[PDB]
Amino acid sequence: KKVAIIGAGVSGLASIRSCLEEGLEPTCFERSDDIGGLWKFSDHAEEGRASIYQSVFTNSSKEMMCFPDFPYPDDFPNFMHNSKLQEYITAFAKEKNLLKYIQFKTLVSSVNKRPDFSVTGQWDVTTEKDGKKESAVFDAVMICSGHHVYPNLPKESFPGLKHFKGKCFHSRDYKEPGIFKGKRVLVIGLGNSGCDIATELSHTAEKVIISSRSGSWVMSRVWDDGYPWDMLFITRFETFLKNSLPTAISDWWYMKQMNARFKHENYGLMPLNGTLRKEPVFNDELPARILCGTVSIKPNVKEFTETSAIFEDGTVFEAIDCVIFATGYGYAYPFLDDSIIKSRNNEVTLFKGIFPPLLEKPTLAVIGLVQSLGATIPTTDLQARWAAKVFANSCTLPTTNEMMDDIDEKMGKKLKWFGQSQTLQTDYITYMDELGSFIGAKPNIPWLFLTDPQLALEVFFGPCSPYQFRLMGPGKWDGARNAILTQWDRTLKPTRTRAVGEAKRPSLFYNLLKILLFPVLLLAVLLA
Amino acid sequence: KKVAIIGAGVSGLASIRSCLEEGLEPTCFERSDDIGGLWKFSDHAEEGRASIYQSVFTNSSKEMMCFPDFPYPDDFPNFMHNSKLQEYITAFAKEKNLLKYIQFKTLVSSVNKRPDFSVTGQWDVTTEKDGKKESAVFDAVMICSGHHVYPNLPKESFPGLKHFKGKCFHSRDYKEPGIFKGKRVLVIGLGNSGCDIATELSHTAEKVIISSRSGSWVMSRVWDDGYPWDMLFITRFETFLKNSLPTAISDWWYMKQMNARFKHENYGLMPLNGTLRKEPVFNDELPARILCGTVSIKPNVKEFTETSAIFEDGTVFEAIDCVIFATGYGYAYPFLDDSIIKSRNNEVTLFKGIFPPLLEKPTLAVIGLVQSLGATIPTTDLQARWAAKVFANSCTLPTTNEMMDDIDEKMGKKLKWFGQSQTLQTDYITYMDELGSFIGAKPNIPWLFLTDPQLALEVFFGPCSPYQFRLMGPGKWDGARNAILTQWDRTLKPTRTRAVGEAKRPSLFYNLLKILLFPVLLLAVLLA
Ligand SMILES: Cc1cc2nc3c(=O)[nH]c(=O)nc-3n(C[C@H](O)[C@H](O)[C@H](O)COP(=O)(O)OP(=O)(O)OC[C@H]3O[C@@H](n4cnc5c(N)ncnc54)[C@H](O)[C@@H]3O)c2cc1C
Ligand SMILES: Cc1cc2nc3c(=O)[nH]c(=O)nc-3n(C[C@H](O)[C@H](O)[C@H](O)COP(=O)(O)OP(=O)(O)OC[C@H]3O[C@@H](n4cnc5c(N)ncnc54)[C@H](O)[C@@H]3O)c2cc1C
Ligand SMILES: NC(=O)c1ccc[n+]([C@@H]2O[C@H](COP(=O)([O-])OP(=O)(O)OC[C@H]3O[C@@H](n4cnc5c(N)ncnc54)[C@H](OP(=O)(O)O)[C@@H]3O)[C@@H](O)[C@H]2O)c1
Ligand SMILES: NC(=O)c1ccc[n+]([C@@H]2O[C@H](COP(=O)([O-])OP(=O)(O)OC[C@H]3O[C@@H](n4cnc5c(N)ncnc54)[C@H](OP(=O)(O)O)[C@@H]3O)[C@@H](O)[C@H]2O)c1
Repeated sequence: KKVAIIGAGVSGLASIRSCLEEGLEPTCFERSDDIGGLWKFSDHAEEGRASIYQSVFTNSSKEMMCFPDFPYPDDFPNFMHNSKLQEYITAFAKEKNLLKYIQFKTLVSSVNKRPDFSVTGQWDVTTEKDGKKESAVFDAVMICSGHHVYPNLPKESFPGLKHFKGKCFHSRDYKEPGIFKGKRVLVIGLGNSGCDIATELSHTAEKVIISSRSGSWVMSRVWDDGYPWDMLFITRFETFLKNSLPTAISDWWYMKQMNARFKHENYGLMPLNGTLRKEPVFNDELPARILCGTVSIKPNVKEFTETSAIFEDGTVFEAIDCVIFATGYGYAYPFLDDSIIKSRNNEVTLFKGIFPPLLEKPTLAVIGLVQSLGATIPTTDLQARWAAKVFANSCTLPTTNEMMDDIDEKMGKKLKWFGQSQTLQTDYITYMDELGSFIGAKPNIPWLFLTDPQLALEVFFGPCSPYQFRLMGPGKWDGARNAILTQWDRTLKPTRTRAVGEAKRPSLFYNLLKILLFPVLLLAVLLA
Repeated sequence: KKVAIIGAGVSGLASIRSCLEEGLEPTCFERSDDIGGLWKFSDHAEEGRASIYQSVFTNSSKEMMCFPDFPYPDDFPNFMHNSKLQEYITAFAKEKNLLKYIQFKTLVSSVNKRPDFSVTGQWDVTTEKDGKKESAVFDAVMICSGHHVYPNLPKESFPGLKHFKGKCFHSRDYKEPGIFKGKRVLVIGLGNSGCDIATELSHTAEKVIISSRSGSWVMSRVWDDGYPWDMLFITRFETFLKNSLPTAISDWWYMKQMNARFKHENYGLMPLNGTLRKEPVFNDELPARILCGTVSIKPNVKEFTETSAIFEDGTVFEAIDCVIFATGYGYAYPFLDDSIIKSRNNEVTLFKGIFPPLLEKPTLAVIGLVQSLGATIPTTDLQARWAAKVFANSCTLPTTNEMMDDIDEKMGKKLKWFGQSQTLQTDYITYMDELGSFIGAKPNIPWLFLTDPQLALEVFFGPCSPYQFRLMGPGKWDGARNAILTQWDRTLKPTRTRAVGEAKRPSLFYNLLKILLFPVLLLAVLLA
């Protein structure tokens, strides 16, 4: 029953609550004095903790990034300031009575198999508190220590950088644009950090450049008809199509969508390989900032000088005041023997990104080491539900090489779809469904068409909103049906503060992507 | 031959150069020590002068807002910082040798018909210089004193405003957002000033609201396929359609376009009367700022309190720190008898916005008192060409009531199209064509379709770029043809700083707006 939970960020909180709903006895160790982890802004980056800049807004929609049984307030904006999310996370801990189970100011310094591990499956958790080390035995462990904390910072990768006389640092340490007024800034990396920092700087800096290896597709929070992108883009029907179409048709369809608003070619953003379903950039400002000549995109940096950067196409950025490395993150687990997670090819091998296979007893779970178009909060809520049930012997894992087979197959899919077997990227609805099956909470679409087809349609054709994953099966929420059916109400409410039109909600009586298909395939193969 | 020119802004400079090309002897009086007028930023609003805030970017494209014979440098951004335009204006004055003819630091204090005006048609121009009045006789006068200087500020229009204890001022005096950090700001007016100031503030203010009577359509610099809006939207063909379609079809087509990117209804921007071809808002940030909950739109203010504003729908904005009136401008001419310009119904009456009819001899011209989707620079270049020719007795006006008839007809059209007979708004290509005819510089589309049909097509179906207005007829430029044919090169060059795609210039072999009409009118009325 005793479960150690490392971290009180979103992953940890999800874990505590899932432990409680399976009658386990959770203890959550948090090295700082607050919950929310990454989402609580602070002026200075702390070691071992993620570090966000002040102007971060969610890039997932509110109706897509709530705990499935706890919607965001009706009046909340669809995309929220970091502080607004912190407020919600805090609300959720309070509501679900999770604070009891958290020991703050306690670092977990090591986690070690018990000497009798093959028969008990217990763990020795060591925790440094006031400078005072301690130790205790737990039946299971949940690692919720995050993967946006240890910067990926290839210093040793750029010829000449040693010589550069200006200030130079990583996305992690960017906070406010104040001190950059009329400065010359180069940003390395066309990620969401890179683009946010570049566009923000572009309002006050003298000149700003983003250097990109591979380019990137760029989407926006404001999508078709001003609806949040993810409520339109992440759909069981849309996933059905991209899953079960000739991959040349599907690859075509994807690139059409991504390149519809503006021609990436003309803006210097066109990805080297546009078929890759890599996580896109979500950034509303960037095209305008580029067209107004406040940001330009260049290829990778070839060489630095004392004062300059020269790019792979020959051009030069003179008199650079500052270089920002917006080059992403790795991940670590300093408190754990490398052999547990990296149990093969010196490479992270986890069943469904969660359970290390080879483990004699399934009593360690990694929560939140998974990236999709979908949001962390709903993803981790599901991960935790499953891990909690595995710990309570209510579910059991498949066999050891059943799991390794799955891992091998997934690494192959990952290379195909993302160009990396080692990425954390996965297809959201697919992943959510796999885990859904394991705990019997995958919504039965057909059973719905047959009883309550209104809901069935909104579930399949509409947003793959978190509510759906606590609709039926154990741990379901009674609010779920109502929540799904009122999701567009909550989306349209806050934005319509001057009522002149009639509010326009999306129609299912629509098929916007089936008029130039099944009708034109109905006058073509109705003639020949 | 002696012509007095009041002001050395864009209108004045256009006037000086047109005077020179008709052999007149221009004298330009400029109250300040520099040219460019409104476009040269300064920290503090000067009396009698326009006043711009620091972050103003052009909302017209470079290939649409150059003097027709002087394109912007190849590398210039399609939309430019105010300082960049100042640089171009300065380049133009230098190149065309206009500085000789400007007396700086000289205010024009009055302009008076000579006592022998009915025979000579001359003018007494009085100018204060060093506190030192002088006076001189001129054959003609060109008024180029602008119409974005005297703020429209309805103080006694808002019940309770006298009592409001917070700071309160007009768009004119907004400059930097620094001092508004975490302040609560209400902005009155959903014009381009209002929206710029609101969105800028929304990055650092605590809360920002825009109050709008009537709402507004909102376009963006980044239009279809990332091309500048005006290069796509302002087209002879497009004007042909909206001119000669049943006005209910055309009104439908206009609203479809404006409401395509996002549903104004849902964002609180929907205009009270969406058929009105009022100048739209050009603003790239606003939808995202609204969707992120940093800006919300409310109806008109009903009542102010000591500390609050209450809106027509009952809601309230508590603890307002600052109210910004972004409520536009009127216009004046303090140096001129009211009877000259307002020569009827105590209402501005000018033939083609330029010549006061009733004037015994046509020796006074107002330059730049005209607004369209088109840009001031090309518009005033044409106005000045005509006025200069009228002054040199190379052209002559129609009869006095021929002109009044035209004014009456125009005021009717204005009420129909804009809901105001008194607006400065007019249809760009129509106006440019009328003036074109008068000086024999209206491009002969048919003659082109017959000789050089490549050019003919780009002139008619492509952007109504300034080049086209000095293509044929007197005062033409030989660079014009080449300029028109390379306009997309100059648009795409600066923005494509990382070459991965193939650059995508637009096709005429396209008709993007002819596939759901001439085909559906080809299976429907191809059956019945
Ligand atoms: C700039 C940025 C924006 C993002 N925006 C979005 C978005 O809009 N939508 C979205 O879904 N996701 C977003 N993400 C992804 C984000 O990572 C997740 O939403 C989520 O916050 C990660 O939560 P976590 O609990 O797994 O990690 P963290 O928040 O990093 O949680 C780790 C916690 O454990 C503690 N801890 C670490 N090590 C130890 C130890 N050894 N002992 C004890 N305690 C420890 C830390 O103090 C922290 O409290 C964003 C990430 C970044 C960087
Ligand atoms: C914020 C803003 C953005 C704009 N953006 C655009 C745009 O992108 N594109 C566009 O086409 N238009 C734009 N406009 C419209 C703009 O008005 C024109 O581009 C143009 O600047 C107008 O020039 P002007 O010569 O008529 O008047 P002004 O620029 O006001 O110049 C008038 C000159 O007359 C002088 N003057 C006035 N009275 C006297 C006197 N008695 N004696 C001597 N001198 C006098 C003043 O010192 C000044 O130098 C914008 C306007 C604003 C406010
Ligand atoms: N909510 C928000 O608005 C928001 C804001 C910021 C971040 N986030 C989230 O946090 C996560 C991390 O984003 P991030 O920008 O910090 O990291 P990221 O998504 O991993 O981006 C890293 C960027 O730098 C490039 N890069 C990596 N190593 C490089 C090297 N050695 N040389 C040159 N370029 C290199 C990568 O390009 P390749 O693809 O070519 O490697 C990529 O463009 C994302 O999921 C993001 O969505 C969210
Ligand atoms: N290049 C740029 O980016 C840029 C930036 C700013 C301005 N400009 C240009 O400068 C010009 C002026 O723009 P602007 O915003 O200053 O002024 P404006 O275009 O005249 O707009 C004024 C706004 O305030 C409203 N208003 C006027 N009187 C009011 C009252 N008594 N109560 C409530 N509302 C009232 C108007 O309402 P109605 O709509 O109901 O009349 C309108 O929404 C335009 O040509 C504009 O394009 C350009």
